Amino acid sequence: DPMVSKGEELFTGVVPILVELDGDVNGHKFSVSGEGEGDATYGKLTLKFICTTGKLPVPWPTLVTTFLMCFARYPDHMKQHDFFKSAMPEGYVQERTIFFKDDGNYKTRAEVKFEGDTLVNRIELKGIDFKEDGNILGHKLEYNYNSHNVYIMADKQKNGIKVNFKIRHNIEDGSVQLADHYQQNTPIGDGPVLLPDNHYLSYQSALSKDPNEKRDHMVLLEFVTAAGIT
Repeated sequence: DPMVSKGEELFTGVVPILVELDGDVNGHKFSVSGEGEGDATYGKLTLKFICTTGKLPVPWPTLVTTFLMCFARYPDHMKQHDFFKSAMPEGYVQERTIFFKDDGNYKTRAEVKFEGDTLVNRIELKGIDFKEDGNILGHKLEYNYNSHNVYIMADKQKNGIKVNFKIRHNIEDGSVQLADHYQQNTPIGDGPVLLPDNHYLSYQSALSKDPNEKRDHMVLLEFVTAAGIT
């Protein structure tokens, strides 16, 4: 299939990644840079993020979903369902609203596209209505991450997809903070894209620290596999 061939051929080996995020949460401004690599053959991403403005004023876990679904491993039987790769190299726009239960929300806009050989994820984030003392601005979330299916459906009238899912972040008191995600992706280019049947991506995420790193940061290891169309 000369289509399955094209965007797909961009992902066959290890692809370097750049992530840039500009954040304003309740007027707490901040900027994050990340670097790493993805290997979609294995559903594999390795990234390290650095707050380049000082202290990150939110918990690192709350940013994980925001900081690359083009690197999902789609099984061979499912390659016709891979919207994300099909949009490349021109890329796609990923928008979210993330509602933190009993606390504020994030609204995000990203552009995910190639810049030469580098896959780049440029992000703007605004958070509003947070409790200065809640789980988020109060830093009460644990530095870990649960696995989670992500459900994708076509959005044919926007020539894109909608994604919907809940993340539960462990709180330090043993309870959970729900973060309910509403997401929309739309290609940047005028060309055809693959519009998928309903399926999901299974995410596993592992958060760690670089022992030699003194800035505020996060090392993120994600494995991501498409399923649900047997």
